[PDB]
Amino acid sequence: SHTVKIYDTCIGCTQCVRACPTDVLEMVPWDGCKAAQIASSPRTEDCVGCKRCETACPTDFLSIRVYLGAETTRSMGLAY
Amino acid sequence: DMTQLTGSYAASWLPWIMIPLIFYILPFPVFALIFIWIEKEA
Amino acid sequence: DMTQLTGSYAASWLPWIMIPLIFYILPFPVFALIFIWIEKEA
Amino acid sequence: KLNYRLDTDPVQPYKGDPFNSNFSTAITDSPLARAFINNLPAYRKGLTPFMRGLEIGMAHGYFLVGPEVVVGPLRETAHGANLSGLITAIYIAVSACLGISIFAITTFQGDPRGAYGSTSKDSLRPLRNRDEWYQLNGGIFLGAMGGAVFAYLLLENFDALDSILRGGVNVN
Amino acid sequence: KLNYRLDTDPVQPYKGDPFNSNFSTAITDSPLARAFINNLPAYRKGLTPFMRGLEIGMAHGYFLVGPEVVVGPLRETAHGANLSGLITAIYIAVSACLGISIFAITTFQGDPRGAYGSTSKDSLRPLRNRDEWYQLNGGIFLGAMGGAVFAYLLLENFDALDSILRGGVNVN
Amino acid sequence: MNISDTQVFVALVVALLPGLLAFRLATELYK
Amino acid sequence: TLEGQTPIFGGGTGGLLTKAEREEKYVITWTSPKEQVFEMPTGGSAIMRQGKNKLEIARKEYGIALGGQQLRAKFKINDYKIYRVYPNGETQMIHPADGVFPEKVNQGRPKVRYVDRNIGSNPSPAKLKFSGVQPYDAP
Ligand code: F6C
Ligand code: F6C
Ligand code: CLA
Ligand code: CLA
Ligand code: CLA
Ligand SMILES: CCCCCCCCCCCCCCCC(=O)OC[C@H](COP(=O)(O)OC[C@@H](O)CO)OC(=O)CCCCCCCCCCCCCCC
Ligand SMILES: CC1=C(/C=C/C(C)=C/C=C/C(C)=C/C=C/C=C(C)/C=C/C=C(C)/C=C/C2=C(C)CCCC2(C)C)C(C)(C)CCC1
Ligand SMILES: CC1=C(/C=C/C(C)=C/C=C/C(C)=C/C=C/C=C(C)/C=C/C=C(C)/C=C/C2=C(C)CCCC2(C)C)C(C)(C)CCC1
Ligand SMILES: CC1=C(/C=C/C(C)=C/C=C/C(C)=C/C=C/C=C(C)/C=C/C=C(C)/C=C/C2=C(C)CCCC2(C)C)C(C)(C)CCC1
Ligand SMILES: CC1=C(/C=C/C(C)=C/C=C/C(C)=C/C=C/C=C(C)/C=C/C=C(C)/C=C/C2=C(C)CCCC2(C)C)C(C)(C)CCC1
Ligand SMILES: CC1=C(/C=C/C(C)=C/C=C/C(C)=C/C=C/C=C(C)/C=C/C=C(C)/C=C/C2=C(C)CCCC2(C)C)C(C)(C)CCC1
Ligand SMILES: CC1=C(/C=C/C(C)=C\C=C\C(C)=C\C=C\C=C(C)\C=C\C=C(C)\C=C\C2=C(C)CCCC2(C)C)C(C)(C)CCC1
Ligand code: SF4
Ligand code: SF4
Ligand SMILES: [Ca+2]
Ligand SMILES: [Ca+2]
Repeated sequence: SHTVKIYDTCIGCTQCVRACPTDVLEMVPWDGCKAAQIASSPRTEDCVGCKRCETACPTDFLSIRVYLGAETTRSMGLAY
Repeated sequence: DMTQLTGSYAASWLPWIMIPLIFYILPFPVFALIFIWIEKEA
Repeated sequence: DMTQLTGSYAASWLPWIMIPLIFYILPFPVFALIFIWIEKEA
Repeated sequence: KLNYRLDTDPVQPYKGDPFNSNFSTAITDSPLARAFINNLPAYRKGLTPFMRGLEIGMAHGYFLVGPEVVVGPLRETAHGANLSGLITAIYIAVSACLGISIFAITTFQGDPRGAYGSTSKDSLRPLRNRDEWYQLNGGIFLGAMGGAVFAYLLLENFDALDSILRGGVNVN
Repeated sequence: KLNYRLDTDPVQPYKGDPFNSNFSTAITDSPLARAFINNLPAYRKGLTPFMRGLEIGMAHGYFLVGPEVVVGPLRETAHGANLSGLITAIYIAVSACLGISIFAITTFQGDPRGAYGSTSKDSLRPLRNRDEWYQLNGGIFLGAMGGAVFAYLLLENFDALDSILRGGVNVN
Repeated sequence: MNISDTQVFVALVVALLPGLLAFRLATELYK
Repeated sequence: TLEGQTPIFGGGTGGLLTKAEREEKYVITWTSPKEQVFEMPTGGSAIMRQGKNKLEIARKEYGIALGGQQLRAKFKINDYKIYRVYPNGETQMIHPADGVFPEKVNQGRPKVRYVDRNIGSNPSPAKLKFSGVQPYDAP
């Protein structure tokens, strides 16, 4: 499965979660930013690696990073 | 020559192949088909 | 004569059999061995 | 105001399941198509795997001889052309049987992947056991070799058989 | 003061049992020896008994034609030499298959004696059922006949094959 | 005057020695 | 068991395959206020029924696309659930995981795969040679 990491520069804009096409991400309570929420990746087994979350991330550099790893059926996006 | 079956008509090989096929090649498979048809359990 | 493959070198019958063996006799069994090797379950 | 009109549709969902990636067409579901396909030796009900392979091999080995006899590189002479066609059928059938063997070796390990697993419902691939594949392969090889030789013998004796089918053997 | 030094012994007891009348040697237990022997058709995992016999017969019938062709009493003429080799292979294979049949008839009565009994653990003799021996015998005969005929056809057409393998068929 | 039949056969037998040693090295590297 | 009526659909070529019966399958269920036409994730148009619907889909992304981009965005339907169905019959509800949609922060959700530094402070791979740890996984 792919690895999705969230760094402490997250501002809790929820854009990565809204952009994920397989619901890998969710918003969890936090205190490091004004929004009082940070992105989390509890379901990286469903991650396909599309990197839509990175495109949605407004911070510089990215607060969310996807590292492509071992390929499974669902990470390859295979319906067969 | 008149020592063999021949044909001056077009495609004289057609009887050559079709007489065996209709009369002693396909008829046994056709009988098998009919026999399977008439023996099928309800 | 130049109508056939021949060999003036020693044991010219060797290419007569070794070329078929390496190129279209053994390769399919070799591919079969490799296919079994790369599909074996852990 | 929405009328899918499925009840009068000439093309229905396959086997009543609209989400199985298939349609009920003339090719897939007509009475003649089903009768022909399901009664081919691959699918005929009750056939042992060896008997399936025997009929398939007979049919395929018989016609595989032909192409090299007519348009092959030994076609200039009758004796050479027939031999090349027989060898071509033997080489293809042996290669196919080797492929069938290694297919059975690799597919049936533990629970097979894909359509040959325990929970698979693929009606078009009913040979779900390793033993059935090896029995099928034995029938395929023997049938293909026999059918190829049968075509080879008829072609080798074509001069006699042509006289046979014209009555030239009835002169004396 | 006693040092058997078994821990550093290049030759170990076979399969960890020192009292099974065997050694772990390069012939009996090396990875290449085990891979080659256990994957011969007599031992290949998952093979049906008929498919085992088909491959064994195919190989043996093929090479059994050769000896009488080259040094036989009909070696003076090519056509006679090939026929004698084919007949010799047929006679030997049929004799072997007859011996296999009567082996199955006499061995499998009640609980078989020796290595084919229920409690026997002979790993080198895995065909423990009468049905397996008859299925093997059918494959042995058909494979031997096919292999012998295949060698017979190649030898009978050796002039054509020799031109085939030299490109002499490409003149016309 | 090229080599004879015996020399070709001797080379074939000699080449078996690096052939077997290549197999031994390949399997050892596979471990 | 999952309850609901399948949407009106005459059949398609983009439905389930061998993977559905062999490895896993997905089901999306939702309730609609009226009978209306929606686009199937793999092509074609279907008609969702008056009550509660049940649609079988080959991939989880099909459910997220259908529920998110069509049900929520276009039909104002917010009660859709996605289930993963295994061949042995066990069914688990995977979306929304805890009944609250992931884009809305919910109490009790832990931080998963959080790195307590900026991305520029990841160690160089030379420091982690032969240890098996990636720079992003380093403490
Ligand atoms: C490339 C391409 C190509 C080529 C090339 O060009 C070819 C060729 C060729 C040539 C060689 C021959 C002819 C020759 C003449 O004319 O003269 C002789 C005749 C006679 C001898 C004939 C006689 C009569 C008979 C014996 C009868 C028959 C029987 C049957 C088999 C039975 C049936 C049973 C059931 C009912 C089925 C042939 C034949 C063929 N086929 Mg070919 N081919 C191809 C293809 C194909 C395909 C696809 C397919 C489908 C599968 C096919 C089929 C078939 C069949 C069935 C056949 C027959 O019968 C024949 C024979 O073999 O024979 C022996 N191909 N072919
Ligand atoms: C007294 C002894 C003795 C004798 C006498 O002296 C003999 C002889 C003889 C003569 C006849 C001939 C040659 C010929 C000439 O040169 O020319 C032709 C060629 C050709 C045609 C060739 C062509 C090419 C081909 C076809 C190829 C091959 C194929 C394969 C079989 C396949 C393979 C498969 C897998 C991979 C294995 C032969 C042959 C033989 N072999 Mg003898 N032998 C003996 C022994 C043995 C043993 C032990 C063993 C092991 C078992 C053996 C094996 C074998 C084999 C494999 C063989 C092959 O091939 C060939 C044939 O058959 O053929 C057709 N021996 N061989
Ligand atoms: C009812 C019409 C009829 C009848 C009785 C015959 C009779 C005959 N044809 Mg023939 N033929 C016909 C129409 C007919 N033909 C038509 C329309 C064609 C053109 C497609 C041909 C083409 C044809 C060829 C190429 C050859 C014959 C040959 C023959 C002879 C041997 C039988 C055979 O091989 O059939 C072969 C039959 C066909 C190739 C196709 C026949 C198509 C017709 C229309 C089928 C009729 C079915 C029938 C009405 C239903 C019966 C119902 C049942 C209750 C009785 C025999 C004298 C052979 C011959 O001359 O031997 C010396 C031969 O080689 N026929
Ligand atoms: C790497 C060296 C090398 C190469 C590239 C070739 C190339 C060739 N040889 Mg050859 N040969 C070699 C060494 C080599 N030879 C040696 C050392 C011998 C003495 C045992 C022979 C004996 C020989 C005969 C008797 C015949 C050929 C023939 C041929 C030709 C067809 C191929 C064939 O049948 O091979 C046959 C090869 C052998 C019988 C044994 C080859 C032994 C070498 C050392 C194996 C090398 C393996 C290689 C290094 C590993 C590759 C690793 C991979 C990652 C690429 C081809 C031009 C044929 C010919 O002349 O056709 C016209 C033929 O009949 N060779
Ligand atoms: C010396 C041992 C030996 C011999 C004589 C044969 C002979 C045969 N095997 Mg076989 N086989 C062997 C070992 C052997 N095998 C081993 C160890 C395996 C395990 C991978 C297999 C797996 C196997 C399968 C899966 C199948 C055969 C089949 C066959 C038959 C058709 C030819 C073919 O497809 O080859 C295929 C051969 C292999 C995949 C591996 C062969 C390995 C040996 C060591 C080759 C030795 C050749 C040697 C180097 C040069 C001698 C020949 C040359 C002088 C002409 C033929 C009778 C086929 C059959 O039954 O046809 C219906 C078939 O489907 N074999
Ligand atoms: C004319 C040449 C034709 C093609 C060459 C022959 C191809 C097949 C040869 C090997 C088959 C059996 C494999 C080992 C038998 C066997 O079971 O080995 C077992 C060995 C170790 O396996 P594992 O570590 O998983 O342990 C499994 C245990 O059962 C054994 O330890 O794994 C291999 O497959 C070996 C390495 C791969 C293959 C290495 C390269 C192949 C040889 C290269 C050199 C060739 C020289 C040729 C000289 C004539
Ligand atoms: C025909 C037929 C059929 C079927 C069959 C089958 C299913 C088959 C299969 C087959 C197969 C399944 C085959 C296979 C093959 C294989 C191959 C062809 C392979 C190759 C390989 C290679 C080439 C390799 C490479 C490599 C690697 C990977 C690594 C190392 C390096 C090297 C380079 C060596 C049926 C039954 C329907 C019916 C009857 C007829
Ligand atoms: C679909 C269809 C069709 C088609 C068909 C086809 C495609 C056919 C083919 C056919 C074929 C292609 C056939 C074949 C057959 C074969 C056979 C019949 C064989 C036999 C064989 C034998 C009998 C052998 C024997 C042997 C052995 C076993 C061993 C020893 C040697 C010998 C040789 C004796 C048509 C278009 C018309 C119409 C429409 C529908
Ligand atoms: C080759 C083969 C095999 C098998 C083998 C076997 C198992 C065999 C058996 C065999 C047998 C099992 C045989 C038997 C024989 C017998 C005999 C040879 C007998 C004789 C007898 C006699 C000579 C008699 C005498 C007497 C008596 C006792 C009493 C009265 C008087 C008199 C004098 C008559 C195997 C599977 C591995 C693989 C494939 C190939
Ligand atoms: C151990 C080893 C070795 C040895 C090897 C050997 C010993 C081989 C042999 C081989 C052989 C000895 C082979 C054979 C094979 C065979 C075959 C491949 C056959 C085939 C057949 C066929 C294909 C047939 C067919 C038929 C039938 C079935 C019926 C009808 C008629 C006909 C003819 C078509 C060496 C020293 C080198 C090296 C080291 C290791
Ligand atoms: C003459 C004669 C004979 C025969 C012989 C023969 C039959 C031979 C053969 C030979 C051969 C046929 C050989 C071969 C060789 C081979 C080689 C030498 C190879 C090598 C290779 C290498 C070095 C590489 C390796 C590697 C590695 C290390 C790893 C990875 C993989 C590879 C594979 C790349 C006899 C004794 C019977 C008798 C007397 C006379
Ligand atoms: C009916 C059917 C079908 C269809 C089909 C089609 C439509 C087509 C096919 C086609 C095909 C499938 C074809 C084949 C072909 C083949 C070939 C073309 C081959 C050739 C070969 C050769 C030429 C060889 C040669 C050789 C020899 C003889 C020996 C050694 C050396 C060499 C290698 C040179 C399917 C599958 C869907 C299903 C089942 C049934
Ligand atoms: S890479 Fe794609 S699937 Fe993975 S977490 Fe990011 S948006 Fe979701
Ligand atoms: S898009 Fe970037 S900044 Fe916004 S919540 Fe996701 S990780 Fe944080
Ligand atoms: Ca007469
Ligand atoms: Ca030519």
